[PDB]
Amino acid sequence: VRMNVLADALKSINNAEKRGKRQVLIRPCSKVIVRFLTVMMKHGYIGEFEIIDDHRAGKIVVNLTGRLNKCGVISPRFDVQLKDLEKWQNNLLPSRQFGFIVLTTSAGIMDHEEARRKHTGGKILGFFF
Amino acid sequence: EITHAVVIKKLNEILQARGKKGTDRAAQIELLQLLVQIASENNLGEGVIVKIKFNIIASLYDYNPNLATYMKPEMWQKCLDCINELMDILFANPNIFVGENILEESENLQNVDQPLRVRGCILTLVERMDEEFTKIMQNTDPHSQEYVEHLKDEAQVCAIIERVQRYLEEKTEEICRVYLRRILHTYYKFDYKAHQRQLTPPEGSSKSEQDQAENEGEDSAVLMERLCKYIYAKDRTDRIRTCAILCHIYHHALHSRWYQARDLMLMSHLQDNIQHADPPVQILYNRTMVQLGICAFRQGLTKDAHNALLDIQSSGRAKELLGQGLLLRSLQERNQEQEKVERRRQEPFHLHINLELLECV
Amino acid sequence: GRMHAPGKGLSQSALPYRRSVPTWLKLTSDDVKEQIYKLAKKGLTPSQIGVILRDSHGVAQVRFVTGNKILRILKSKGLAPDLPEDLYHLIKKAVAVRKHLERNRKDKDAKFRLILIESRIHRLARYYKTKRVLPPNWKYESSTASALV
Amino acid sequence: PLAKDLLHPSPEEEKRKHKKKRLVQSPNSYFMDVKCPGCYKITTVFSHAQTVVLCVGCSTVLCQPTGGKARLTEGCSFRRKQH
RNA sequence: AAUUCUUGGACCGGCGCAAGACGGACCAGAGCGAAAGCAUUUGCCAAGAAUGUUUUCAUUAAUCAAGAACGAAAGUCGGAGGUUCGAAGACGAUCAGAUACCGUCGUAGUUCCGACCAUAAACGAUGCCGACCGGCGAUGCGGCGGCGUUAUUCCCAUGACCCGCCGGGCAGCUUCCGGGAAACCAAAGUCUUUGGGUUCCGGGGGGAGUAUGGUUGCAAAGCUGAAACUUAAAGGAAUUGA
Repeated sequence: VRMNVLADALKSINNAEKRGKRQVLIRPCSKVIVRFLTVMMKHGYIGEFEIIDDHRAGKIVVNLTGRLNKCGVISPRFDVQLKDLEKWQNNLLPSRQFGFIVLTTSAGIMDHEEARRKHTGGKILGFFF
Repeated sequence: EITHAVVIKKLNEILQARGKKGTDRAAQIELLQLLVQIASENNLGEGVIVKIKFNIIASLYDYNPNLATYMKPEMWQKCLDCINELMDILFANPNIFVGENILEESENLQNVDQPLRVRGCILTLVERMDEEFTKIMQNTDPHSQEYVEHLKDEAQVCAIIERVQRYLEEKTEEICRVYLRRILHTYYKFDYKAHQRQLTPPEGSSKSEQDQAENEGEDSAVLMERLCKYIYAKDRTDRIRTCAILCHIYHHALHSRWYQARDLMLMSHLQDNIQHADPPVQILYNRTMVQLGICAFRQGLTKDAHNALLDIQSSGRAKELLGQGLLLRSLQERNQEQEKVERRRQEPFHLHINLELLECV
Repeated sequence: GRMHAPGKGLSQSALPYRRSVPTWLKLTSDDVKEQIYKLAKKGLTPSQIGVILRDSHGVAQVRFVTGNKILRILKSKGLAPDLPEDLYHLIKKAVAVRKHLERNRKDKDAKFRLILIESRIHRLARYYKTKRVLPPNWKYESSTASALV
Repeated sequence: PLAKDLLHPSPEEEKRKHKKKRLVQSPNSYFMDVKCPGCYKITTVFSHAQTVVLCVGCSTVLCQPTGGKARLTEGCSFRRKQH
């Protein structure tokens, strides 16, 4: 069955980006996917996207810019304490220059650099570089 | 065989395979026939056959999957019999028998919405039968004897729209539908039917009570037409007073005086109204308007006939009386017209009408 | 895919976007509720009632015309059956299979299909027990299953 | 092809696609006013009926249920209705 | 070739009768089934996937220690049956030898009913559930739209073809999707740019599926299952030779 919805959504973007498609329709829309994609947009890896309401779980059409090497998920949602965010961002990300670990904290869904600044640990969602 | 509990639950699983694709169609009437012939007890065979008897003759119109085709001489015959066994049991037991409480069973059909329009389900069989017969006449070679062999059934159809006419336990006000179906089998009837029972000099030839009961049906129009005039002009719908009065006008013609008839034509104002009406009535108008001048011709008025029968014969479409004519323009609509074509025997003759526009002029 | 089969059928109803009621429909909320009562009184399950309504009368959903769902309407007026009409049909099916299997003891396929049906009864029965629409005593056992209609 | 508007597909694409796999799913069925020639009245019938719909007081059978769409009786004017 | 059968008429032709097996060709890279498996006609009994749906319930779901149902063939016990074929047997040939291949007979068995057995190269040597990622032409079942041909002559309406579309299914051809040691694979892809969920299970070759205990069985045997000792290789795909 469909256990993880964010996992499906990020595999769909990743497959479409490799194949060189210009936009992709990720199906089962959720608050966690939208809040993930806003962060991904604010750093400028995706374009503007449009979420499509049928009276169910919505759909999303993401306009893709060819500047996304990988967007992955970590399952299960491990409880990243603040000091251990180094060893996570060490072994997940390409270099210390670019790439982001997005993790769901007390405040909201935000990347490792913001969570480090705000002084908050939380549960890991995924990574994008 | 038991307490009407094994005949209301075997009449609730053989009128359940009705219409379905694995219908059988033919040997379903047999299982509706083998719930009356193995029904040989009171209220289990000799009381409540009525509810079965509605769905034994309703099972005979469904034998034909199409509604553009006609019942075969075999099927047509047995359904003129089974409509009469209905009337053998609904005459000599004056009451309602798809409800209206008497004791308990097997009547009392209240739980079923209205035990009144399932009761009014006899007028809609004799109305369905009245229309079913017209197809028997529309599909025969009219210059063949097989037309006459079928018109011998017209003494048997006129009988049941009379046997289920006298029956006044309607449930005037709501009976007028069977009145129009009756007058429709009297409006085109001739002199020697309507005259030569009045014209046999009323002395010791026709002055006994039931010897003067063949004298009922000359002016049945007087009684039943006004009832389809001033109850229906009080009531909801329109159709059964527009049609009712033109049958009256056409029957105050060809065996009665002009002055009596022409008044009715101008009373109802169908000279400048029958424009938004439906074609099935819009021809009955043309049929009437043609007979007007034909009977004006009969008495002597040989220029009153002329100036009335101009706009009909003027056209190449002088078949607004009869079976329609020639060339194409939407074939699917011309199949909606072969189901309109009025019956052969009723038709005003055309070599007789052209011989009143070159004999009046 | 299917619970007790290798099939992957994609074939169900697809409701329209618009939850609104159509203009042509002259039946009101209470008129539909009055007919829902009469159909159920005659002896008919919420599945059949919804079918008979939208075939003959023209009622896409009772939920859109009225406020509530068909069983929810029935069990307010108090016409609803005691055990649900899906667990009823599974039990009646298990009775018909088991009766056929009583005479045909060499039917090894009927034996296997009885295990799948009775497994599906057990599976659905406990869902209803947690939601508390069955008394926690409730036990489907084949000997006293034929008596449950 | 890389560039396809998945937001604005032309309506021949959506009518082609399976009813569940359109951009927003919608039923392939409809309602239609069907009347037999004899009576005056129009009764609502669902496209994929699956019951034998009768004209009032058992006048005659109106539609026959099949695998997909229902066979309407020969000699019946049907007007599919829209909202 | 011989063993064997036959003037007590074999083999061959004809007409009958009885028995017990099996369902040819049609029969396909077709269908159904959880797998093993399943084919003459008709009837009865219960089940089932797929399609169709503007019906219903509303998270009831996915995979699974324990426990449980079915499980080709051979094998075992009791009953009925024994036409064909046929382990062991008995001979006839072949050969240096032949306890074999070839031949003539032929017992258990091969078939049915009721009880055990539980393994097969039980194979796609490829767990099940879910998502995404190319193209093309067929094929089986269901639905939908469409020139026209044809059967009911009376054609509405049904079947048989014809041209597309949608959903499941057995497959096919094609390609720098991509993967791989290669062979090859739209999955064996989406993997150092490594995490969707979950059960079983492998750790150089032998000893060894062996000993020992325990457990199931009437028995054969099944399931669980080591160690001492021995050894530098055994092996998988592909290339050039012979």
